[PDB]
Amino acid sequence: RVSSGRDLNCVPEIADTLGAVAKQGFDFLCMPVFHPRFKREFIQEPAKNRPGPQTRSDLLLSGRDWNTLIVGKLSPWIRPDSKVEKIRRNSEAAMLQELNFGAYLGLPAFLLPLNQEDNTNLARVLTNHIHTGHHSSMFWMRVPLVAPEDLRDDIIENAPTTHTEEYSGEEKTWMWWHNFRTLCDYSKRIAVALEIGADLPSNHVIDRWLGEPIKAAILPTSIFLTNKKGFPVLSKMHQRLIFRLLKLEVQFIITGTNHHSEKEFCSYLQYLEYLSQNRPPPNAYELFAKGYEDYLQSPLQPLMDNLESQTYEVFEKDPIKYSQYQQAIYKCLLDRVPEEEKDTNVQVLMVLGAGRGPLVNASLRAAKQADRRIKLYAVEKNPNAVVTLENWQFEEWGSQVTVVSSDMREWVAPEKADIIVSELLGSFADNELSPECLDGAQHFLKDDGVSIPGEYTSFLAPISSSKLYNEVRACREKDRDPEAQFEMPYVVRLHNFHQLSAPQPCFTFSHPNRDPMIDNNRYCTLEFPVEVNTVLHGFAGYFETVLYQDITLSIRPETHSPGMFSWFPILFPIKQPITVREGQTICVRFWRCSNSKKVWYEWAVTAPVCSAIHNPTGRSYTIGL
Amino acid sequence: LPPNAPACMERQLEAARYRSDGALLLGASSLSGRCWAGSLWLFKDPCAAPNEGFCSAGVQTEAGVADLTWVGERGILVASDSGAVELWELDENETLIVSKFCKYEHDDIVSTVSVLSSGTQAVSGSKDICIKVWDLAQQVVLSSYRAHAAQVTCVAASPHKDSVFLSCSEDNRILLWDTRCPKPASQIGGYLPTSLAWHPQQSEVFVFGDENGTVSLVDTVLSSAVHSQCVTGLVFSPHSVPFLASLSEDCSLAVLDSSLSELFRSQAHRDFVRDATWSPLNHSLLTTVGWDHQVVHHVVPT
Ligand SMILES: Cn1ncc(-c2cc([C@H]3CCCO3)c3c(=O)[nH]nc(CN)c3c2)c1-c1sc2ccccc2c1C#N
Ligand SMILES: CSC[C@H]1O[C@@H](n2cnc3c(N)ncnc32)[C@H](O)[C@@H]1O
Repeated sequence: RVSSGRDLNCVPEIADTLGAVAKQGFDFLCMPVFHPRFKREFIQEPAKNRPGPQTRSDLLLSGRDWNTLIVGKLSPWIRPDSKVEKIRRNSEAAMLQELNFGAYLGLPAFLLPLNQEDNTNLARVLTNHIHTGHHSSMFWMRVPLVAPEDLRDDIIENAPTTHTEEYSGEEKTWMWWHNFRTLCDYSKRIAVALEIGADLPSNHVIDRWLGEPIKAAILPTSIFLTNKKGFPVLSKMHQRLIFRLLKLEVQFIITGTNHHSEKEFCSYLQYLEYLSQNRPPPNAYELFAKGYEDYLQSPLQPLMDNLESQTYEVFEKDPIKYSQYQQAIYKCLLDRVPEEEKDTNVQVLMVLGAGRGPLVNASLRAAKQADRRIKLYAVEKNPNAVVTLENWQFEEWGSQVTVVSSDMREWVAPEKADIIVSELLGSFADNELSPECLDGAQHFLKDDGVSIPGEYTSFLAPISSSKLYNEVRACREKDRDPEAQFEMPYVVRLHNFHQLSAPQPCFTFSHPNRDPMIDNNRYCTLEFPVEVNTVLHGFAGYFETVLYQDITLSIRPETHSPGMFSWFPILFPIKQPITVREGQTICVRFWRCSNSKKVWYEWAVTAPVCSAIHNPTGRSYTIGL
Repeated sequence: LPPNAPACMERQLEAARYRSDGALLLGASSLSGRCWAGSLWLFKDPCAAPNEGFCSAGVQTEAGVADLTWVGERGILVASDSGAVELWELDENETLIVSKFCKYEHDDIVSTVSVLSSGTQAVSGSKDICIKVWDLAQQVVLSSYRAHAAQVTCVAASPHKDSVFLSCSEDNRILLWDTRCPKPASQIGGYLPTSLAWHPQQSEVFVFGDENGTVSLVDTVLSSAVHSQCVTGLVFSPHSVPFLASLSEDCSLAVLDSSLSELFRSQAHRDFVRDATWSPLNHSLLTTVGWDHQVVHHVVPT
């Protein structure tokens, strides 16, 4: 199931054309709203007084058809950046006319070309149109992967084509788009329609378009190969790009006439549907996270807040996570109780933050497969979840489990524990104050006691994603700092983004913390070697943790626990994007700050440029103690 | 009202070309309204044009007519909006206009077309940036060149060198072609070129107009500001010492001499002037058509 469209520059009759397009199997159509050759004068007589109609009648389609089937194309003669002044004036008026007519029709999207470097006036006219009534209509900027000048045949005798690698020159089309969308102040209505040439550029050019708002991919018929049967196919290099684009769920647009006239025209389309069915199906996790892709979420604060019922239900829907807990408890019980003492040695386990008791059941499963005796305490400060624990404790567990409705930092334990087990970790390891909670609970852990997890570590990596920067930018709220949305982290299933360097460790905590001078404040400096040209929009966060010995949990991509749904990455945005050239080092600083009431993070970029310090004094974001 | 001829002709007239005996070929297309198509017409009486009831033949096409040109005495070669290059041929009675072949080879609007010296090959330009050399007999593309980086605005075959032709594009390149060389294109040293015209009596001499209204005289430089808008076309008169007809989007026609000086000026058209053709019978009569549905017969003073 691919959402494909057909691009046309010649429509004799809309009713006849649109029917033949849909019968071939397309979902929409790109066509001009005025005749492509119908040049129009707006200033000089006698041409300005040309009698109408100026284009087709809107009655030729239903309102629903204009809303869902037609994509408008700007007329190719409209050049608002021409060096001729008379041509600029006419183009400005014609662009406003064609755009306003598209808005009159309620078209879902409108196509504008980026085929040269200077589109400044084109940007101004479009920006003016956008600030004329609030609408949802999209603008697809048609931009080629490779500029036409850089793919022309080397047939001009006295002007040979460049045969030496121009690393930045081969990225020129991305600079066209970047300068255009920056002039337009990152308008959420302006997206990219990337056009795929017959010869693909280097990999660093395709990676340039990572994290960019690509809504459509334009595939000319002239890039398709012909197999033995005579049907259009693609090269293995082009197939590799299509697979990358299907992960972005872009819409594919077929342009150009039918060169394989021996076959019908839906043959190009059937090959896309063919490539679509052949790909690795959802691998449980991708099946679960699908829908949350690039969706910003406020990071849970299970200490300050009481989590709802269906939140716990989601926590309990990850068996791989808890079987890792069960194994960690299993290995720990064997190392503490020798075989000759399996009947006399009762180990005191304390779940610290039990929720609705998945760790409690994981503990009961561990002691059984290990054949050891355990005495369980289930500590949970959320009184609503304590209701679930106590119905569980009366109906099944029995006297073996003791529920304690209390904060682990204030609870006066009747005895000391051999093992404490906790699941207080967030996407950034310690962003839920697992260090502070386990510190207060430390006093009732035995001198040789074991904490599970034993230690955890947070990771950071600079990322590029103009899409995510826009979504953060769209999180302005009425009665707070207009920039506070950039000074707070977000839990998000990162998707359309570009990782600019390998993740590096940030903060580490160990439990039990035998140190006499406990201090959970941190200050860390990181230097990320960037080997590409890009724009820095923020830093992705992950974490690793050691449950016990070799049993671990990880959402860090290179060591991700295979098959685990739990914990999306965290996103630390920055107020202003930062240009980064190839070979430059991104230097970021992070602080974990705290007082008696709150813990928070502050961060700043120091290289290649300096950013402002973000979230100073927790003014925009604090984690409640 | 000949058979298989549409009763109504499209508003926008795009081309007008005389042949040997004096019949006038008309190419029109509808650029607005419900249907966006085109038609072809033949007027053995030039003064009866553009009245559809008194023509010699006519036919409707699937799409518009961006450019056309004669192929001999009974052949009509058409550059279509549909991306195809069509060839139509009159019957022996010259009462019907039948399609000979229709090949969809360009990926965008075919904007310009021109027949080469041998009369058996033709070169076409399109907004898909391509230029194609055609075999009119085998109905196939001989060569396909992508030398420009923008829309191909105009292609003009050399009058007597069967392998030479000119092309200009919005990439601000004027290319001289010679399919005998390994690299067939060669760049000739502003404002975007929009119209080309070889000199009929001098081999290495041609003229080109730009989108700013300047006509220039170039050798393998003299120029004058003729129009106030884009120069759409340039046609030389059939005289021994020829004149230069220049039509533009300023709705005016100008006639120039050897040194690009203005001898005549017509503003009879109210919309864009799209083509001009010199009568082979009366060398002083000049016929111009435009998007105002006017077919004007000028008497140029010589
Ligand atoms: C916004 N936020 N902040 C923190 C957590 C979170 C998430 C998870 C898991 C559940 C499934 C995907 O992670 C866990 C968890 O498993 N254990 N513990 C904690 C807190 N210490 C925990 C905390 C979340 C949540 S809400 C939720 C609901 C539907 C889909 C995904 C997420 C998701 C994520 N990621
Ligand atoms: C598994 S999500 C973390 C769980 O631990 C609980 N929790 C967090 N902090 C504390 C604390 N200080 N004392 C007791 N339970 C806690 C939360 O209420 C939630 O059920």
